[PDB]
Amino acid sequence: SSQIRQNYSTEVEAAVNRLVNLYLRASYTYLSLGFYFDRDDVALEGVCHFFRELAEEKREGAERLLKMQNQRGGRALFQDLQKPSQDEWGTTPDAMKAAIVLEKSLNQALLDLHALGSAQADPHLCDFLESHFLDEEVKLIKKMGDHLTNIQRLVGSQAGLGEYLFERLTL
Amino acid sequence: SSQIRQNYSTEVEAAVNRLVNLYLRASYTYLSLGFYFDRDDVALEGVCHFFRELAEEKREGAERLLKMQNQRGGRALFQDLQKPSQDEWGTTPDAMKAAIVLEKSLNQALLDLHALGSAQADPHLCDFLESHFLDEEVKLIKKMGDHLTNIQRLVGSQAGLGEYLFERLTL
Amino acid sequence: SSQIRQNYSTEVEAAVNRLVNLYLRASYTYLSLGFYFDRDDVALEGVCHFFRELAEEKREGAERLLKMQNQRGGRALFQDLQKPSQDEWGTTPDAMKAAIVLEKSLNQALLDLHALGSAQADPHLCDFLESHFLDEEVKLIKKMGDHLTNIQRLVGSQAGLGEYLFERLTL
Amino acid sequence: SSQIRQNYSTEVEAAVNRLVNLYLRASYTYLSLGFYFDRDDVALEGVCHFFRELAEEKREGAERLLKMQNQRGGRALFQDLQKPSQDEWGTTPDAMKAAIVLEKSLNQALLDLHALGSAQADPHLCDFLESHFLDEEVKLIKKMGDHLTNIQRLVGSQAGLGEYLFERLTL
Amino acid sequence: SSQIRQNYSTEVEAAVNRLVNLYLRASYTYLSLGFYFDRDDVALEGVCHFFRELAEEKREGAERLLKMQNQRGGRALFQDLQKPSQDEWGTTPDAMKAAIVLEKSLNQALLDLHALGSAQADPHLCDFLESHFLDEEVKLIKKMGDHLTNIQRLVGSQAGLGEYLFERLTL
Amino acid sequence: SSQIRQNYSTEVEAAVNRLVNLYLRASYTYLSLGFYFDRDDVALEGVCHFFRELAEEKREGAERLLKMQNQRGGRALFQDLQKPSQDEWGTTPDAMKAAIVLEKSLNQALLDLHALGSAQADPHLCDFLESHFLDEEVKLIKKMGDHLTNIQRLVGSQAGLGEYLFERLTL
Repeated sequence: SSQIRQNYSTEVEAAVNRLVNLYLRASYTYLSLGFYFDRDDVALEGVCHFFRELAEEKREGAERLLKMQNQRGGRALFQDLQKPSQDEWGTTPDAMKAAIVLEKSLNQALLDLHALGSAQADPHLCDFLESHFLDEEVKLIKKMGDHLTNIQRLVGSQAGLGEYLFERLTL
Repeated sequence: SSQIRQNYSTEVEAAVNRLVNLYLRASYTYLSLGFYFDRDDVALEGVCHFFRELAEEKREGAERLLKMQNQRGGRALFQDLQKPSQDEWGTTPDAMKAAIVLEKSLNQALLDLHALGSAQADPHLCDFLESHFLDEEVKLIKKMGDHLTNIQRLVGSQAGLGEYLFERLTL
Repeated sequence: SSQIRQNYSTEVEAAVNRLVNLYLRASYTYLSLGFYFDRDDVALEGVCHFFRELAEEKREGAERLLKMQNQRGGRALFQDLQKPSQDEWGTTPDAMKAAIVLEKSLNQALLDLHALGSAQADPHLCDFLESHFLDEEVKLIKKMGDHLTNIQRLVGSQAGLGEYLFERLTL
Repeated sequence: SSQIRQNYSTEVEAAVNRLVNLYLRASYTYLSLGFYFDRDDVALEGVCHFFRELAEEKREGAERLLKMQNQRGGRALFQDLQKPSQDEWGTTPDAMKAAIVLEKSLNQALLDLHALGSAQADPHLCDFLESHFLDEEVKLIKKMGDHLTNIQRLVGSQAGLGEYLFERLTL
Repeated sequence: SSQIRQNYSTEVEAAVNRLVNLYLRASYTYLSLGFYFDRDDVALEGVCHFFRELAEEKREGAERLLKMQNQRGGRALFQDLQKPSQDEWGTTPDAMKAAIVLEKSLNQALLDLHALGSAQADPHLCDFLESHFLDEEVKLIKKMGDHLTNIQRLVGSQAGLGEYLFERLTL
Repeated sequence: SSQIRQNYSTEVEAAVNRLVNLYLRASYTYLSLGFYFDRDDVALEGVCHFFRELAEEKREGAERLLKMQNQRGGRALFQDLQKPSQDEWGTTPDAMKAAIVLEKSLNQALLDLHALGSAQADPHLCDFLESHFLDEEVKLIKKMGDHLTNIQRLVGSQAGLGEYLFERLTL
């Protein structure tokens, strides 16, 4: 794909492969979060669906990056996908906190790649990230922050009851 | 606009300009209330929307007054709009209380203008206020009183939980 | 909102609050322009509507900035809104000139904020301004320049007649 | 989930987790196959789509297994996902051969799990595999065998031309 | 148009005029490619249409640049349009290669203009190019690379036959 | 294309290539006229659109000639396209006069080609020109003459006002 490649550095090509791995890892983590909340002894369907939807969103992000890698003439390379950091995810506020930490990590990775593209004068890359990822992240993180505030306000009053109310009336 | 002006005193013309300023100040206050409840660390969307809707209603009131000023041949004159009295608005009951205080202030201003128009035998003014403002205020104040009673009943039981329930099930 | 805030400088947060104030001031100015042209002794309905529509557009810009401030985890802070620079706005060309001066001032403010965001490596901010504001301004300024040329061409021939024709056939 | 678990052995629970890992690994492999054929220097869109569709099918299989794990009261546990066995996948017949090897491996895993469930008198497990997986595999393997025969017949005549014809007229 | 011009350098204004010339030259080249493939002794209608469609796309790009030149207050200036580099365009792979060379030249010109706008802190220009041109080019170049790979694979097997198949089944 | 060519002289083939160049030059001129009237300091949208529509009509004429060249078995050959005769086009009557001069030049070229075809007993050529070009030109020139008369009548009364009225009420 040296035939189409233009203004696409090796540094960016590698960073894009790393970012694909991070998005796939995030999707895997959300798959685990979703099925945890689907357990009969956890049983919060709104939370299960929230995280399962996010697994799909992160996979879609990876696929968009891969499509872009090929559009630019870079070579997609896949690495092992490490398993999620936990096997069990605690309460709703525990899970939402872990999700915010995860999204901030992806966001920082996006910002770092943007900074690299800017240094290398790669405006297509910079536009691609801004158009498809940066605002998606900002909106998602705001939503999770809103959720966490509501969950914390609820479980501060009464833990079990608050978790049920949030799952029923928000999610 | 001396060409159309009839039975429209300078006192009423000035009072109408003052009232426009008060309605615009009220709209600004509601804009601030709305965005406060939109913060990720407050996060009560029903409350945000309630106040944002009221910002629009107050602006519309100002515009109606301005249209009327011109219909009567008076000259619209604008003054600085002072910023809202608070930067942060506390809890839902705090905000609803501030809103009731605000509306009673507008209502008193409307009543004072009505009394002026009555003293000056300006029935068009008196009809205009009765038809477009006085009942709107009475209905709004009743609604906010109903809200405050419900919020107080809820937060008296359990603060955080009560605020969430009200935002979800009333607003 | 330290819980969601990431890569969002205090300098940008403050500049966004200042920009909200500028957009609200612009909206207020357009409200005054609109009602001036609605006076029975000015009476150019197309001009009144043109400026009233712009009052709405500027308010919407402010609201978008406020939404963004919260999305990023900054704190919206409101200041007094100074009244418009004039109480009376002269002829159509006078008003259109004042409008172009106003828009160039907002545009420069947008460019200054963009430069700040670029210096601080805040690509979300830069994208936000480019996507929602920069082109809107360029298009609006071009439209007002087209208008001013047409108005000037018309009032150069015959003042009163030219103003009427422009209001009727362009606006 | 000891509260719902009945006739569900630890051996089957573990084997189901292993099978989830195998289906996710297969999905990952198909993702890599799909993006390989999407490269500008490979450029067989029908082949890209064939494998991308299979990535989705394998992920869906994993999700069904996970849903079943929870339905039975077992605990879903995730392991690292090893990267695909190749970074580049050769020609269409090379890729289809690798795909048949992959599917036979999944099929054997399904048969082994079925044999385990049969030995443990777990008819729900046995029915689940028969209803959702065993025939899906048989049909898919038959389709890939049909494909490979056609591809081999074509590239035996003329390699490049044959690959293009197959991608255009079959896929 | 000194009346609307703001933050728009003479360097960018001139570069935009040069870019218009390049897009018009590209459109002219594609017109020639299209009519070459329409000759009764070449006779590849899918190839004719592919290039005629691109002539239209390049002309549209020029028109968008011209519209933008005026929106910014610059002065559109036209230069002679040099004729295409060839009178006859060889085989399908010859033509597709020439097309890729042409598009890479336009792309480099776009990147050079973007770099200029970035150096001059002209974010409207940079956004304009990113939004309307940079990705269009990346997508087009990827498509042409995919085409060239397929054509080369086909004519490597059997020249005449391969050209016919590609025109029929891809274009 | 000696395989299809019949009764098609080298003189006509060359003249057709020259005519294509003239139509493309005319289209380029109209592109320049259109964007001139789109400038913020000229700003006559009806005039801009009138000339932009004519740019399209002339390009379409060129394309029809090229299609015909190939239908007859001649070889399309392209030459440089000289830039338009002016960078700035004055007032509406100035531009309409230049347009009439341009169209009369194309018309004379069409008549000269018709005379050549008649001398060479090429009835297909003669029919082609009569059916697709000669009446189109006569109708267009009549329309431009009608326009010029109206514009001249208007600007004779009052220049600026007259130009605005014509753009608004005719174009």
